[PDB]
Amino acid sequence: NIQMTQSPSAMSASVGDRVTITCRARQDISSYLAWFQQKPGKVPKHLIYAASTLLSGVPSRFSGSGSGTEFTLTISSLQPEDFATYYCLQHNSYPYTFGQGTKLEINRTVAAPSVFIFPPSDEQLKSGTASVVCLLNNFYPREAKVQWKVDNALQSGNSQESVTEQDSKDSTYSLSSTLTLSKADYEKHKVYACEVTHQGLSSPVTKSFNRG
Amino acid sequence: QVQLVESGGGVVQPGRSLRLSCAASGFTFSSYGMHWVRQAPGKGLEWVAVIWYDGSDKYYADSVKGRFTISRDNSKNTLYLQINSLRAEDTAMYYCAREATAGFDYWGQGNLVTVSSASTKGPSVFPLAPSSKSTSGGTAALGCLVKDYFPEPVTVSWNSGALTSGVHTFPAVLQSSGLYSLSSVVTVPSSSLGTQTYICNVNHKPSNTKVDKKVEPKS
Amino acid sequence: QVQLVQSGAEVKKPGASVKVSCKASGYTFSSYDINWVRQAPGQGLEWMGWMSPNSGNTGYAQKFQGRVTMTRSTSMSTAYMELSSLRSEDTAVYFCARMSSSLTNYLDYWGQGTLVTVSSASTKGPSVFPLAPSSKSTSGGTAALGCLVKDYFPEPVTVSWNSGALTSGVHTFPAVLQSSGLYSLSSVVTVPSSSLGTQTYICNVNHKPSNTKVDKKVEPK
Amino acid sequence: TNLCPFGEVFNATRFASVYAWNRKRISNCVADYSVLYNSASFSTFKCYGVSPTKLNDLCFTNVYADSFVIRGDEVRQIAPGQTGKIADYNYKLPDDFTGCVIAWNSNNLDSKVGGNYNYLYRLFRKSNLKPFERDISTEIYQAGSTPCNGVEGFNCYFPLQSYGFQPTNGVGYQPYRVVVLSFELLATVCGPK
Amino acid sequence: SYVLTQPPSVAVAPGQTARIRCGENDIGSKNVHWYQQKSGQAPVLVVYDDSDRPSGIPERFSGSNSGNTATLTISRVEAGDEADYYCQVWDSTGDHPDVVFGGGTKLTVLGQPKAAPSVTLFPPSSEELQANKATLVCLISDFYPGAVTVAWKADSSPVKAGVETTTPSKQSNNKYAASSYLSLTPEQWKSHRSYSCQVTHEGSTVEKTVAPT
Ligand SMILES: *[C@@H]1O[C@H](CO)[C@@H](O)[C@H](O)[C@H]1NC(C)=O
Ligand SMILES: [Cl-]
Ligand SMILES: [Cl-]
Repeated sequence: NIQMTQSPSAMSASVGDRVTITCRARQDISSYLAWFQQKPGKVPKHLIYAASTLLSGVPSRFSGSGSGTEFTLTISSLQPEDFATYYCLQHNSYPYTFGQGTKLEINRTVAAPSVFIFPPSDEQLKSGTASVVCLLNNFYPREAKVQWKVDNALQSGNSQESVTEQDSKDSTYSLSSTLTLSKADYEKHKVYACEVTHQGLSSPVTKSFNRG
Repeated sequence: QVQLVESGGGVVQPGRSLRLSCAASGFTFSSYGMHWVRQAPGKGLEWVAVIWYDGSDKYYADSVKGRFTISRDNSKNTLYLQINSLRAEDTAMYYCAREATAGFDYWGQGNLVTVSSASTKGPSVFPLAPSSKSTSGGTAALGCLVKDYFPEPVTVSWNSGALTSGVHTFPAVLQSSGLYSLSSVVTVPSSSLGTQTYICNVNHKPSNTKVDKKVEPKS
Repeated sequence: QVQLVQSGAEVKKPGASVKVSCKASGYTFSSYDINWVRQAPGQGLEWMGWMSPNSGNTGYAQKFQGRVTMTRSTSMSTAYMELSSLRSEDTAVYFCARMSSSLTNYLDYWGQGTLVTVSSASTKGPSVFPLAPSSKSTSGGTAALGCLVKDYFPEPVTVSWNSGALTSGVHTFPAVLQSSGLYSLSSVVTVPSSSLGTQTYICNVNHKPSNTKVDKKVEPK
Repeated sequence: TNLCPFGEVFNATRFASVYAWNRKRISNCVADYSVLYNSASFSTFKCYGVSPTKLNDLCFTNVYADSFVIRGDEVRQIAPGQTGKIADYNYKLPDDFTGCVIAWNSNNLDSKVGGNYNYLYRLFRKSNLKPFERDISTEIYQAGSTPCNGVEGFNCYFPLQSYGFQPTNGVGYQPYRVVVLSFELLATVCGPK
Repeated sequence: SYVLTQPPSVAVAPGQTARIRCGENDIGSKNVHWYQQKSGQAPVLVVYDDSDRPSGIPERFSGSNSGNTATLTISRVEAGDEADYYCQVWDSTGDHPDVVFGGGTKLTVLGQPKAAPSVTLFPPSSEELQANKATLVCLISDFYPGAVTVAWKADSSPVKAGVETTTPSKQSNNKYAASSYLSLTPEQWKSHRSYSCQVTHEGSTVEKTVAPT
C-alpha cells in the first residue's frame, strides 16, 4: 500500500469561500491521483482523476493540482451542495489506496441548544428497564457537554451520546443523551437532572424531573 | 439505464462466509473492469479489490488478501465478492463500481454486512411524551425511542410522512448488548398538542417489523 | 528462404474497399515488422505504413491516415492491408515487405505484389471484328491478317489462332485503355500469301471475367 | 582511406526524438576519434569498455551512431544499468556495452520562446525495452482494468509525451543532443593507426 | 519528412559505368538503401547500409554516402541491369517516423541497334460498319529502342479526335511494340478519300494509307 495522508482532517467554511485540501503520497505516484466526494449516507462521487482531469458533471470550481507526492484540491466559490467529505486515492499502482478523508462543514453563527428531558415511558418500565433521554436541539458548534445528576450525584459510565449531521437548512447539530438504568436503580432516586454546557450559554442550563 | 444492483449482504457470524453479488445492466458488462469498495460505520473509504474486464488479472488490498475472492460471470453480467474468515473489521457497507473512460462513473447501491453472533431482533418502541409543563405559547419536543434491534437499518417516519419539518432521527449506537438503539424526535407547536395527533412509524426490514406508536402528552 | 506470398488481383469500382493479404513463410512472423508499399502503374514507390505482428500496433503515413487499416492473423501468419473509399488514384500494385532486424530499417524481402484496379467501368464482354487481309497487307510472299478485340473490361483477354494450332507468326498486342474506360487489343498473324484460299484462319477470343468466348473467321475482302 | 562520417552524425541540423531515435551504421572507413575527444564542446563524454585515448589504435567490426534529444537531468540514464523513463521505455544500453555516450547542450537549437513541443518521449510500456530496441508505436496505453479501444481517459493514456523546451528552463530541463557510439567487435572501421 | 530527389533518367552504354544520385539535406545522417526493380517485377535489395551488398549481388554494384548526396555506382554495366533503381531511407527527424523512397531512376543500358518501325494499318471491318461504328488499327512493331511518335490525318489533314495510343512495350524479340486506334463514324470514314497513319522514330517517318471500299 502506498498510503495517502490528507490535511486537514476537517474544516469549516462559508458559502463563497475558497478552500484547499492537501493529499500527500508516501511514494512518487506521478500525476495519478483521484478525488472523491461523499455526503453522509450516500454513495461516493468520483470527481477528478489524473490529479486535474474533471469527470462528467463535476463543476469547474473543483480544481485539482499536484505531481509526485504532494497534491491539492482547490474548491472555489463554495456552494451548499459542496459541503461533504472529500477523499483522495492514488490510482498509479495496485493496491489502490484512499486517504483518511477531509470533512467540510459550514461555519454558521453560534447558536445555543434548547434542552429537553424525557422520563422513561411506563410501557418501558413495565418491561424492567429505564431509559432517560436528554435532547440538545439545534445548536452550533457541535461541542457540548452533558452531565447526568441523579439526586445531585454525578453519573458515570451509564450514558450514551448521539449527534446528528448538520441540518440542510439551519446548519445546526442535535444531540441525544440516554441514561440507562434498571428499574431497581431508577425507583430508588427522586430527582433526575440533565446539566448542559455550550459555548452559547452564559451558564449551565439544567432540565430536571421528579419521578412522577 | 446503466445499472449496478447489489444483493447478498446481511448478517453473518464471525469466521463464516458470505457471497456478495453486483448485477449489471444497461451496458456491456464484459467491456468494463469492476472494483469493490467498503466503508465501516463512521470510518473512511477503503478500496478492496479489482478484477479485469475478462476475468483474468485480479488485485486486492493488503488487509484483505487471502480471505476475500473477487470473481465475475460475464454471461450472467454479474460481479461477485466472496468473504471468508470474517472479523469485526469487515463490518461495513460494500459498494461495487465500474471503471470506465470517465472514471468510476457508476456505482452500486451498497449492501450492509454485519458480522456478530447476535440474532435478528426487531425493536421495542417507547414514546418520549412531551411535557405538559411545556413553556406555553412555544415549542414542545416529543419523539420515539427505538431500542434493542439488530441488524441495523431502521427507518423512522412521522405521521406516515406528513410531518417532515423539525424532525431529527439520531444515528444508532451499538449497545454493549450487541443490539442497536436510537431516538427520533420532533419539535411541534406547544398549542397543537391537544388537536393534532403524532405517530411515529418504525420499520425494520431485516425482521419485517412495522410499528406505529402513539406519543400523547403526559404529566 | 523467407517468402512473402500476397493475394490475387482485384478490380474494384470507386468508393469500395479492398483487403490484400500477405502470408509469411520462412521466419518468425512476430520478430519482424511488415511494411506496405504501393506503386502506381509505371510510377514510383509509395510507402503506406508498418505493422508489428507481435504487438499488432501500427504506424501510417498521413496520406493514408483514416482510410487504411493494417491488421494481422497470428494463427495463420498473414498480414492484411485494407484501403477504403477507393478512387482511381488508388489504382496500383500493392506490395508487402519485411523490415530488417537492423534499426537501420531496410526492406530485405518483398512480395509479388497485388494489382488492384479502380475504375467505374462495368464488366463487358468484347465485340470481336475480323481485320481481313488484303494484297496491300503483303510483302509479296506473306500478308497480314488479324482480329480486333473491341470494348471490354476488365483485363485480361486471351487470343489463340485456329484452335490453338497456329503459333508461328502470332503477335497479340498489348491492350489500350480508352477514354470511355473500356479496353481494346488486336491480334495479328503474318501469313504466306500462297495460302489465303488454301487454308482458313479462325481466331479464338476468351474474356473469362464475362464468360465470353468468341470465334471469328477471317476471310479476305 | 575512407573518412568515417562522424561530422554528418554530430552536426546534423535536426535530431530525432528519443522514442524514435536514429541509428546510422558506420562502415568501411578510417575513423579519427580524437576529433571528438581533443575538442570538448560536449558536456559529457563517457566511454564504456574502451578507454577514449586508445580509440585511434583499435579496430572494430562495425560502428553504430545512435542520436536523439533528451533533457539534461536524463543524460545520466544513458549508461549501462540505469533505470528511469528513458532507460526503461525509450533507449536502453546493455550491460556489456562497448562504446561512448556523447552529449552536449542544445538549448540554442531545440528551445524556442513559447515552447518547442516537437520532441517526444514515451511515458509507459507493458515491459521495459531490451537493449538497443526501439518502440515507435502510438497505441493508447491501458494502465487500468478496462480496455481503452482507442479513446483516452481514466487509466487510458497516449503513450508519448512532449518535452516543452523553453529557453528560460533550468539547465536540468534544457534540451541536450546525444550521440551514442556502439563498437561491434569480433576490421571494417579502424582508427588512423 | 525530407524528400529524396533522384535523377529521373540516366543512360549509359554496355561496359561503361552508371552513377545514380540520391539527394537529401544531411543525407549522411541516415543510412541509404538501394533497390532494383525490373519491369513487371518486385523490387530487390541491391545495397543496404550505404555500402553493404546482400548475398549474391555483383560487386560491380557499389554504394556511397558523402554528405547531401548518395550514389549507386553500377560498373561494367551488363544488359540485365536495365531496370528502375530506387533509394530509400528511414526518417524520424521530421513530423512522423516514415520510410521514404526517391522518384526512381531508369537505367536504359542503351546497347543494341536502332531498328526502324514496322507499321501495318487496317481499315474498318464490314461487320463493324454494319454495327454503325468504325475503327482504324495502326500496329507498330519491331521498333527499337522504345519510343515512337504517332499522328493520323484524313486526306493529309490531321485528325487528333478519336485517337487512343498505346505506350511502347517491349516484345519477345526485345524490340518495342505499340499500337494506335482511330475511332470514326461510318460517314467520316467514307466522307474522306484516304486516312493515313504516320509513325516517327528518331528521324524516321513511315506513313501507311487506307482508302474506303
Ligand atoms: C561540428 O562543427 C564544428 C564547427 O565547425 C566542428 O569543429 C566540429 O568538429 C563538427 N563536428 C564533428 C563531429 O566533426
Ligand atoms: Cl517501419
Ligand atoms: Cl494502434
